[PDB]
Amino acid sequence: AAAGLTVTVTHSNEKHDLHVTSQQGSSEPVVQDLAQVVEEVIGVPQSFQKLIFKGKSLKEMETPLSALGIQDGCRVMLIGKKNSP
Amino acid sequence: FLELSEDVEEYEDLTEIMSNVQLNSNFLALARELDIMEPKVPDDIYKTHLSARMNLASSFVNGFVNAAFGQDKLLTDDGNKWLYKNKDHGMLSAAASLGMILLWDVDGGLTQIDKYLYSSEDYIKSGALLACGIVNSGVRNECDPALALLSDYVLHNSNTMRLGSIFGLGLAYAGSNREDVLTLLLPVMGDSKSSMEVAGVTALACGMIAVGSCNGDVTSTILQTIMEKSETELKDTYARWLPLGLGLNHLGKGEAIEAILAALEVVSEPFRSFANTLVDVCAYAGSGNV
Repeated sequence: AAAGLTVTVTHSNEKHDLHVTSQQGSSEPVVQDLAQVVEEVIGVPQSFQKLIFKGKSLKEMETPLSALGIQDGCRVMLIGKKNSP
Repeated sequence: FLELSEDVEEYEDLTEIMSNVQLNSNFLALARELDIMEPKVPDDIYKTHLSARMNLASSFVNGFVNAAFGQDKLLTDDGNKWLYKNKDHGMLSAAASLGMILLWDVDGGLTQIDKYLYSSEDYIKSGALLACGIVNSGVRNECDPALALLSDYVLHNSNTMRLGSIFGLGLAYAGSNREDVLTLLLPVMGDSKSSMEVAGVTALACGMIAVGSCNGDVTSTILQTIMEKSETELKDTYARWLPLGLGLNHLGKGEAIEAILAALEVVSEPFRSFANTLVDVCAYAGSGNV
């Protein structure tokens, strides 16, 4: 029952076409799931990481981006510094 | 930017090359091929073989030389030390100069300005936000990071922070003619708490965004803001940006300017005689009207 969706994450001249799916019991991928994937791939904390989609700011952690308008072929911008604790 | 549908063939490449995404990569590649990449120091430009404002000018010319490159350690490694050593009002311009170095470099510029975004001084924060707008200026982006990045600062109460965000959005959406950007910045134009020069900068941003578009609501907001502002405080030294926005919005059109000047005829002579002439010449630019 994986709700797969394709997003093009771009940051620091580095781009990935991630097929991410909802994991934390949600019917659609959400900000929590995307933040978890970003933290697993890189490790930027949710406090200072900046995800940008269509010029819309990501401030609410519970806002579903699938409802906000992410579809296949959409691209998002990742802003932050890769932290290696 | 031409806004079209994906039904056309190879639409992704067409919108990318229209967005100038590969502009920066090609420009750096050719600069390296010419070997013209080395950051030229402002000092050996000055030929010093034989002060706060002078150091500021040195930082500005360094940014001018290294513009669109993004390769300058002078404001990257010890940049925080340089701005800390800098005095008074120049930290905003130093950070904007760093954004000038990083212009058209979306990915690299945003990461190297993210650290300076959380700076302590209001001038450094505003300069960082203006640096972001310079970085995204000219080059178009699919997700348009500038709009989301400038979220609280677009109408932020602090004058300097609002000024940096507004100028950044103006440089970014310059020629985009984006309805969302216009519908978000024109209400900022309608703010009364902002200073006279802040209102002028909002008009400048609106004019450069809606240049050559004859945006009626932008013009109505410009005229309404001029009317609401009292004439005595209008005509001092800074209302000269409102006619500039009008001229940009009606750039290269002509003829219809009679309606704008007739509406503006209510203004007193000292500023009306300046504003109507400015909007007229900007609208009739490139025509040879003897």
